[PDB]
Amino acid sequence: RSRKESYSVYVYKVLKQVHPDTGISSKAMGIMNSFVNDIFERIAGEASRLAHYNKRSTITSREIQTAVRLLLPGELAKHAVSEGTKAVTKYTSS
Amino acid sequence: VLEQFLTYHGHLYLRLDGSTRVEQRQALMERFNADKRIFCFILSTRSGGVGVNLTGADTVVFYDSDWNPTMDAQAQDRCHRIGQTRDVHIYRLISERTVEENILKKANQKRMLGDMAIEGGNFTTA
Amino acid sequence: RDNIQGITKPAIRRLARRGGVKRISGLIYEETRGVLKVFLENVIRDAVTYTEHAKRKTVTAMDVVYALKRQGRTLYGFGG
Amino acid sequence: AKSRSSRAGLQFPVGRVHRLLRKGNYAERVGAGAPVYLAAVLEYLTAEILELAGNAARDNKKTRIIPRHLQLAIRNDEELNKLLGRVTIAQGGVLPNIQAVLLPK
Amino acid sequence: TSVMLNWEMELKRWCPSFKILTYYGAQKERKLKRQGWTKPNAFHVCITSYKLVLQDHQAFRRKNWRYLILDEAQNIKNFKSQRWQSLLNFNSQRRLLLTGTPLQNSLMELWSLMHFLMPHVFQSHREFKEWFSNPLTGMIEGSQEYNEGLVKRLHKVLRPFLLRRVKVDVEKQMPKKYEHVIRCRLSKRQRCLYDDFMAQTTTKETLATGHFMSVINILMQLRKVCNHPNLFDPRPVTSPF
Amino acid sequence: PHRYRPGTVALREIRRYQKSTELLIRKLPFQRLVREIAQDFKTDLRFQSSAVMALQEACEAYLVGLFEDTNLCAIHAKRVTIMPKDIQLARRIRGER
Amino acid sequence: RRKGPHCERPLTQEELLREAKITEELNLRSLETYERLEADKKKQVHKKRKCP
DNA sequence: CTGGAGAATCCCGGTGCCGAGGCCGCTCAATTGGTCGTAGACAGCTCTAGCACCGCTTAAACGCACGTACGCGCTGTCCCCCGCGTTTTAACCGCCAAGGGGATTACTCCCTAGTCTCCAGGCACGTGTCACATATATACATCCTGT
DNA sequence: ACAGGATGTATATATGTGACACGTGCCTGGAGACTAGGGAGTAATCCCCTTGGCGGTTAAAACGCGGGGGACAGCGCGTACGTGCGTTTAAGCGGTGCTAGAGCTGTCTACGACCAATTGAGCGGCCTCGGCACCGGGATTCTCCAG
Ligand SMILES: [Mg+2]
Repeated sequence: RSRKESYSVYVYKVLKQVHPDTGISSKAMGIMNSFVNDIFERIAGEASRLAHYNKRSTITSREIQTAVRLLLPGELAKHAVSEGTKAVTKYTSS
Repeated sequence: VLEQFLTYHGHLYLRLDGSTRVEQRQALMERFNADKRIFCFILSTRSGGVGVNLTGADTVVFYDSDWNPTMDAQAQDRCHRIGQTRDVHIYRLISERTVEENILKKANQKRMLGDMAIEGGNFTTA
Repeated sequence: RDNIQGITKPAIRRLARRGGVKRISGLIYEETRGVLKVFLENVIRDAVTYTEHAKRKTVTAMDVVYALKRQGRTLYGFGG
Repeated sequence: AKSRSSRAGLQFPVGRVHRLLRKGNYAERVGAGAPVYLAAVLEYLTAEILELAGNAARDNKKTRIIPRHLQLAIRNDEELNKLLGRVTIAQGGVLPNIQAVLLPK
Repeated sequence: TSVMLNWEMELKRWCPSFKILTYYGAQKERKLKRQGWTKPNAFHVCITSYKLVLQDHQAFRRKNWRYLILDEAQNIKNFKSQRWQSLLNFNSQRRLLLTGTPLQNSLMELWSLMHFLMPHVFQSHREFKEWFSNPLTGMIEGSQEYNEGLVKRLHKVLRPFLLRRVKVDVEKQMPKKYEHVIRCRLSKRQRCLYDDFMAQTTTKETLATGHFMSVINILMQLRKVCNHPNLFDPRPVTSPF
Repeated sequence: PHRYRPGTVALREIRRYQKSTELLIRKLPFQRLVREIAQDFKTDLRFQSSAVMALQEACEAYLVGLFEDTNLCAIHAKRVTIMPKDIQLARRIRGER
Repeated sequence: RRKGPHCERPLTQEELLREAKITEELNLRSLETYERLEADKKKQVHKKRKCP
């Protein structure tokens, strides 16, 4: 099937790591689904504009990292950058 | 307009609605079932005609008409109770060459249907 | 029609209670109704522009979410 | 054989997050590790928010994250309140706080 | 509602042995009247209205009722009623339905009552009951064919469950009842509006095609104009041109 | 009889409604107001039953947030009580003016 | 630790107690007679009069 | 400060409803494998700024001294919102039975748009300067503030 | 009910640090011929939701009505901020005078797109228990007069 895809399978996979026994209501799961579509578009739009700033025609991981630096308040940005860079580091070795 | 019509004729009455609160319903029924000097009780066929006792009156008038017989039968038998002391006449005002005739015809048809369907000796003897 | 009085004084007082207000002036209900009717008309006007453009006759919740994001006021929970 | 997402030690979808990138007219070239980075960041924010909301609800004697506690987790965090400053979580109400002036005694 | 205080009063008149609770009043009064009603035999017989059991049902469902009694059970015609569901989800060891007429208006009005009464006996649902009763419910105007062949078994099925005495021919100690119908006159202005309305283009169209409720609106506008006309339209002030 | 002093039931209303996340505007009247407002934009525009829900949530949040900024302007003038003067200052600073 | 079972006073009904409780309910019927009789509504007088 | 009533909260334990998750079964879409241009990266190299200094000039920042004007505080006065009980309007059913207005979806198809050329004006950066108006000068007009 | 005493304009003038004009060239529209894919124009399906409204009963508004305690006005006084004056600090407004590093150019892979398969998430679609939701105690907790 297809019709309407969403984040629900990843908001519940990531929730089962932080709190193995905690569930999530359909409304709250929908709210998380919506929230991720916010940050995705925000980071990707700032990254597209960043590519446009240094006149690149590609959004690389460097653009995404600089877009993450521009939005997260310090500690949030300092840990999100580490998450992204570790994921990219570990994905290039496989 | 019945409430207005009866004052034009000076008839002492009281009336019962879906809007009359419960304790007032009981008070009105008592101040008519057990009190004379009131001539007339104006009441709604559903809210007033469903299940309460009124032996203190007769001459039931059906000003309206409805194709569902249940309400009319139920309302008739508000007078025709155990504890009655006079024969109960039941008047029914039908406009001529007007659909009210057909409404009573439909009511009679459904009445006959019920007569057939459930009155066939569902007694304690069987 | 003029049904801006459906937002009644008790409702405005409940919205003030939720907002921490613990005493409300008398002329605060005829103010809040003018403040709320300007905010509604702005978000509805933008939701009807997103609905006319899609050649649709019903203002869907997506139109309201898009028009609310246009104002800056971002709400989470209706598919956007 | 192996989802691109799995090859990062993650739970989030590196594959679909690539398509959403190179379909939304952001640029003309999504790199090998642009979606691998964005997916990681998205999953990170989800981890943070979900943990906070989840045991805020479990602080409320609940075993099911409810949007009320989504709002509580977001509004109590100083970093997530800056991030989601202009976002209204529906059916999340507000935060309990009484101005000292109003309070009696 | 109207008979609530009658069941209380009659109780106190006939059986001054049981303790009675009569459940009516404003939102807070009904909370006050339930204080202590968890306790053993705090109340022996409880009276309440259909209409203020629907929005107070969380309190009643969580109780072991010995007998659940519905007066003028007529009020429970529909299975898709939402107070049929409210009363069905009541823990009751015995159920009793009182009504002057279990049905008059149509068949299938017995199935809701009997399924509420004996769920496991009448567990077979509307598909069975309609395929079973179709000749009888159609006999009036629609499907006839079987011509009251089914009536004997249908009637016999009810006999274990309902007692139906008729208070006219079985007890000759009762004043008589007369159906004194009286036909009523032309009523010139009533009839002017009647024959005008009944002949208008839109009413002709509606009577030709309509999604039920619009034609019921036609004949209910006729309730208006047949009963008295300021229901239909007040007589105009007449003034020189 | 017994009655609370002015300010006792007020803080109780504060506590009750600043803990329970639900709508506070009567549903049907607000849905009627939405149609009134939309009548002057495009005649005969249907509103999905969940579009008015989103509008109502986004309006109640806006009004609650505007009352939280009004109550600060009330306390700025040494006034525990809020009035049109405090809403106006709060909206002035918010850039809504 | 802060438990509240309220298993204390496990009161039960009995046949000897049945007739005693019926007796107090018969007295309650006798009291109901005071509800069955009636009194008046105590209507009120007209408003005070101006005199400038 | 304790009293003593009278209302509110506030967890404990109980009882069903129904959403949240459990699984199953195919559809979409992300992976795999491979050829084909190329994004940008990196290695020079031209050549603007940036930076860093130093002097002379003087506006300006700044400290001080002195009233005046404005700011927290008190209290009294009066009304207008809070609390709470009663009358009124809104608003659910049951009763009444389905059309139809309109999103949701495809299959054709013709029109619009990408792609990818080769020209040719027109937009940039010089250069060649012309000139608004900044700075300067003075009387005219308010525009004060102390008498 | 003034007048020193300041401060604020108003009008005029001039030349020099910025506003326009003119020529060039050369990257970029413009113009043109193919080739999809995209989107439009109908034609079918499935829903939901208005149909007109009515008369019972309820919760929520709405209204009466006391009264109390906060919103303001009045009064005062007691700092404290502007106002002005003398000093001095140090910025500005020009200069000289390196070389760090933009900005560019070129060159050439590693990188991105494509691209046909392939399959395995994933999403929909029912099912079935736990888990919140509401309830009904009784026991701690506040709030309100009362001494
Ligand atoms: Mg009865």
